[PDB]
Amino acid sequence: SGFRKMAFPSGKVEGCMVQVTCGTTTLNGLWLDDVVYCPRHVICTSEDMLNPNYEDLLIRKSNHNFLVQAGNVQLRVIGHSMQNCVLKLKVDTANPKTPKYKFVRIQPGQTFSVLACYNGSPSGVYQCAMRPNFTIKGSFLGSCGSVGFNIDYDCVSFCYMHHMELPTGVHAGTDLEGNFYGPFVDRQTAQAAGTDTTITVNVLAWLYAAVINGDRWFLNRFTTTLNDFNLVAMKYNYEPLTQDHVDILGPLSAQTGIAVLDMCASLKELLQNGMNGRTILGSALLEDEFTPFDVVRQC
Amino acid sequence: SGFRKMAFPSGKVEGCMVQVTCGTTTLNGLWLDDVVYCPRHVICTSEDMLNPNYEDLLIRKSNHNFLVQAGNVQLRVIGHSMQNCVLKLKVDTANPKTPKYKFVRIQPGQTFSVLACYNGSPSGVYQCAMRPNFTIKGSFLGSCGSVGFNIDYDCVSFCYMHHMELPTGVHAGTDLEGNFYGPFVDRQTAQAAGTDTTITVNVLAWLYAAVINGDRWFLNRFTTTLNDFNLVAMKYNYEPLTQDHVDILGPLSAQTGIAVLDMCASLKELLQNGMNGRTILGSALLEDEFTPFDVVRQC
Repeated sequence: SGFRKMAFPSGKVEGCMVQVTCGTTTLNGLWLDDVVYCPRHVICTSEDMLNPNYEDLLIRKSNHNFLVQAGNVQLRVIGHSMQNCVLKLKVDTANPKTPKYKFVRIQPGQTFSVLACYNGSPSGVYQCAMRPNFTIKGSFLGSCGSVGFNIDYDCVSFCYMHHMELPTGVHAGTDLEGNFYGPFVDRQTAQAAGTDTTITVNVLAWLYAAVINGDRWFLNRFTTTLNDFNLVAMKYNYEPLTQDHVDILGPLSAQTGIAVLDMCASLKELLQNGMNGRTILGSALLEDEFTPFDVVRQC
Repeated sequence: SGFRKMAFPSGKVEGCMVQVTCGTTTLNGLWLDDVVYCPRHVICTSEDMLNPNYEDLLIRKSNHNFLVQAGNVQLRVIGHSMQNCVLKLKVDTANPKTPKYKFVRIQPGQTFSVLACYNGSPSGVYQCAMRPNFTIKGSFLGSCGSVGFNIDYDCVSFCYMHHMELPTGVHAGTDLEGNFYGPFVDRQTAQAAGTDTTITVNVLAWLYAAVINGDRWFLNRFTTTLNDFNLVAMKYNYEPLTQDHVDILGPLSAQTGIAVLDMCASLKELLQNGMNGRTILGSALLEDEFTPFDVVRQC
């Protein structure tokens, strides 16, 4: 048994990381087939980032201003294109190591693995969640262009590319078509994230993992209703729970013998009373970075 | 910025995972050069595990009783050997994907990444620490033979192979020469782990990471002495801090402008007063699964 925050194996993604320099700026790129993908602000200096006109800045660049390096080997660029906030460098060479892949736009509250990279080389892997306010609480040191992914069977679902640190120290980025998650733009300006609310369906699934693993102290004699739970939920900045969410927890309810609303009531009491210095699954707070699918696949 | 629990990239290890069946028992093996390494209790049934005579059980096996499968391809075994608690299956084929590697016996309190595997295929990666009592708090579902590793440059330092779950639900295993960490044996019996004490040098380094990342509330007006800290440490089941440990934190002291003993006193006050419902680096407890080297390499 046991329950750890688990990343996907990263080998299929390592073989796709390249380095992209343009001017004095260098960052990570994703080489899939004959296209390298990277943050378009690779064409910006620091002062550029204050207020960039990407079209105007990009017009001043030709194919040969982009230096794409894959390991010690070097790629030739026969075309560049801006798609939203990503630059797409068309190269002459298919990446031999291209895995099966899809581009996916995930939903707030879903999880994925990040291969943090520096100058095109892999440095680390960790598992994180897209917050409800479309930020990531990450470790991004240089790391721009690192990508997030899920892995279904033999196929890599790329869902995130890192672009920036907000003045508030959390991180924002795009899907692999270049559209930011949330209301953020690739400009060094004050931008607000909305209120960082807790992913209720994830906490519940994690409480199930707890039960599956023998941590049962938090289970209480009460029950509750969806409405009355949400009334408590919104008072604690918890995402509202819907009936789709209840449906998603179904397998976990079947395994443990505990109905979703009973668990809901145990969570209510937890929120209203605290944890009394007691831990759950070795944690002193409620964890919301496991989806129901994560718990199932792990357990 | 930001601070996440980071695993090493696992691609170099994925290409080494194979499946080893002998009788009805199947588990993970590590294929390096022309040797497959795996837990010797792959030769045991469940009832065998109650009290196995490994020599006697192994004598009843020839090379052809071992079914080593690497992906969909199949290896031929031209020799088997018991080295302590690991079986070493000599095969006819060098693993083409063999990275540069070393076998290392790590020390209590050091950290490494685990590629949890099932039937020879990679399922996940996470970062963990060898506890002071030589157990691992892991997620081992089937996972026997999964290995732990660090990665220095281009070279994989293999340091751990999983063998068993203790009745207490924590995990024990061996180095890659077959010697268990701790006093555990590969037998399904009651075995005790000693008291699980906290890795003091790791907590301190994590408090430095906190400071580096702007979490500073816990810094106090006090200071203390090594002896008087250890007096507090041993009362809270914290590993004694030595002068080697103080020396290891040196770079972190240089970066932050905070001397080790001042941080020691902030940690004292934390231990004696609690956290007052306040978090550090997004955690409500003191984390001891980052070494000083981890903090440095990340930060």
